[PDB]
Amino acid sequence: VQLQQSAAELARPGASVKMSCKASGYTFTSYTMHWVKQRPGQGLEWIGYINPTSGYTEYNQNFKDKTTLTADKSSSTAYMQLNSLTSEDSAVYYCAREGHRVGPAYWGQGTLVTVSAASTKGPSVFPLAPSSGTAALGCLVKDYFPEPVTVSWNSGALTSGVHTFPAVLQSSGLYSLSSVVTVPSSSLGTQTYICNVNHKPSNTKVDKKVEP
Amino acid sequence: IVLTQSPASLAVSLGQRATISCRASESVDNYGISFMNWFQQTPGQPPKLLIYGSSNQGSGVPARFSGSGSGTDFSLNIHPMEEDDTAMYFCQQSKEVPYTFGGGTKLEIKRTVAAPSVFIFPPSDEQLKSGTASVVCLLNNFYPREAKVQWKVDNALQSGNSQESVTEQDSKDSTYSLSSTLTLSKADYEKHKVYACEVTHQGLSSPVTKSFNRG
Amino acid sequence: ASVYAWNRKRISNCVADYSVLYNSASFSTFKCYGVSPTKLNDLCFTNVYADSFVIRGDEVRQIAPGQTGKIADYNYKLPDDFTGCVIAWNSNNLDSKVGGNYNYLYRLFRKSNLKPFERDISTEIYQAGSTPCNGVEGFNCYFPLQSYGFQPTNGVGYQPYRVVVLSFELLHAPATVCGPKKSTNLVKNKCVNFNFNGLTGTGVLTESNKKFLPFQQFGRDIADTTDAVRDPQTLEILDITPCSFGGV
Ligand SMILES: *[C@@H]1O[C@H](CO)[C@@H](O)[C@H](O[C@@H]2O[C@H](CO)[C@@H](O)[C@H](O)[C@H]2NC(C)=O)[C@H]1NC(C)=O
Ligand SMILES: *[C@@H]1O[C@H](CO)[C@@H](O)[C@H](O[C@@H]2O[C@H](CO)[C@@H](O)[C@H](O)[C@H]2NC(C)=O)[C@H]1NC(C)=O
Repeated sequence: VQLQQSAAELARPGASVKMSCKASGYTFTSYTMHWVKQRPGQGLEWIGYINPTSGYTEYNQNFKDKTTLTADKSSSTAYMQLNSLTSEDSAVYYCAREGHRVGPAYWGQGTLVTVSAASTKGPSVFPLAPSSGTAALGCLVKDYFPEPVTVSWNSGALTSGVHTFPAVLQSSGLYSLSSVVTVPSSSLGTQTYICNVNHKPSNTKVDKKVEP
Repeated sequence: IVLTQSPASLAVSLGQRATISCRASESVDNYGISFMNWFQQTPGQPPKLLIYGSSNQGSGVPARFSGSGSGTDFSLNIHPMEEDDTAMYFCQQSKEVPYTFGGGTKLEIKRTVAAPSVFIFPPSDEQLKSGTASVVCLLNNFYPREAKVQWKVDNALQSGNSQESVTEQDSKDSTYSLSSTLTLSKADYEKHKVYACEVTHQGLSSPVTKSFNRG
Repeated sequence: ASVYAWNRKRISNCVADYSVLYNSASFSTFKCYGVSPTKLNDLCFTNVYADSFVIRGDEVRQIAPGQTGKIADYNYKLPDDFTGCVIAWNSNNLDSKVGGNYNYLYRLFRKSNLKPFERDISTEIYQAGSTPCNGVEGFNCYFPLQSYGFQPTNGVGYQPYRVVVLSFELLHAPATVCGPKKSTNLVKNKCVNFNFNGLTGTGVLTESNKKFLPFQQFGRDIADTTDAVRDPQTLEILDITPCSFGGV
């Protein structure tokens, strides 16, 4: 019993998304299947279920209009159709199998679907010098889309006190995050510090030296 | 059926009892058996079946996990808590068609209260050329995660312009880290000297203030 | 095996010893209905049925005549008369594993209560709802069976118990099953009572010269008087002589 879904699909509001969940390790014909959403940092809400043999779909009142639930027994897979996507629809979705008297018993990975009109833009990396014991410095990544961004220090040679915080959505629709490091106050004079920022969606590789 | 989950954020030391309680608007028992279901989810992994029914344990479930209760009242007892138990735990009711979950309980390992390491980060010149300025305040190696961070620009409090983030639980350090970022326009940042971060934490009897004058 | 698939062994044509049942102390319950445990070796039984299974401790009360419960209703039903004995003993060490012992299952759901001594090995999905189930599992389609899930540490109630049920079908039919009759030492030339081969009598026993073959057990003479018999233990032929008597 293993469930494999899609990966992080991007859509503009007003578009449609058709996404898949393949299931293996079991019949896929003898168990009803459920779908669940979860907004980032939120609770879990069930959408609906289908019996693979007979095309009987049951949805919530909330999701009845925009959601379409289909399955293919020949390829042993599942399909989601989302229509008229809105900002609230951006979330991580979970593919669930019936079992153990539970509706959403077995959960498979998940798909991150993002509904926004923003486009892929290269990140802007700005150092954060120590203010003029132990001091600290960092870097800021601003105005990039979409997540993730890999931020490290000295190409992984600096790990102690290194904290890369996840980005948060701004009003402009872009993303902003910070990676900070704590260093000894004596190290400002001698040791060089460089933050490495990689945005694979924009394929941007920026190395910024932080100096006091 | 609506599920209410009492304590949904509990910190106990290793090897100590960890109890999470769950209640429902209506009865959960049907056909004699109870349709209360209990799930665990660790970061980066989907939820897994842990406790099916009131008491029966799931497949691949250690003896440490123990579910009990009846009617509308249910409980999870975790007597030999282990390192892997740091996760989010959820309720579920299965009698009715509308499937609703519980509040969700994030379990963390408890340690001694740690004094926060407060650090400050002024905006760089390159960002100034970009017409933006980011002032960052860092809390390093502090427990628990609960804290208050306030920005003071020319002795004026900032509201609705500071974005704060907290890192996940440390594996061995057992201490959280937090960062508050305040973004301002170049003209507005150039109009002020003093930028200060005030931190109130359980490990500090008085708030710690780190301030700098622009320039 | 599991309670739903309870193993049945037919036992007949043997010397049924129950002394081993008495001697062992590991057992918990010897609950007997219609028969005395101490006299099992005394009576002769037409046929014996041995029902072996494993149950939860809290459910050992349901293995009884005129009793109700999920095990009683859907797994194993015992007749109200049931001239026989149920013997149950705890097996926590043998039948519990680290993690969960899910090998043993019981039938959660069934359409109707099974009749006494009926076994349901069906694994078809039960339809608890109005909609046809059609062999799938859904909101109201449930697998009939569910595992015990035994753990090394469990409550006495929730620890496994091995149960054997003896269905003694008393009948006038040939007594295939008989208990051991025990025996005594022989006695030489002295006036004694005896019960050789079931023949009760009084007399002195002498070593004899009468000879015969396994075509015989006991001997007689004119006027239908027993005057010889072979002892089963030695197959030795002895003359029975009336004890000395007469007028004074
Ligand atoms: C079968 O198991 C029962 C209950 O544990 C036991 O009474 C039987 O007798 C055992 O026989 C062993 C060898 O014949 C003997 O060593 C052992 O002491 C004895 N157990 C008693 C008297 O409690 C078991 N039979 C067999 C053949 O193992
Ligand atoms: C009856 O059963 C007892 C106990 O097993 C047995 O002693 C009797 O005789 C045994 O078998 C042979 C018969 O003569 C003999 O060779 C053997 O020595 C003898 N046992 C003893 C201890 O003397 C059995 N009776 C019969 C007729 O076999």
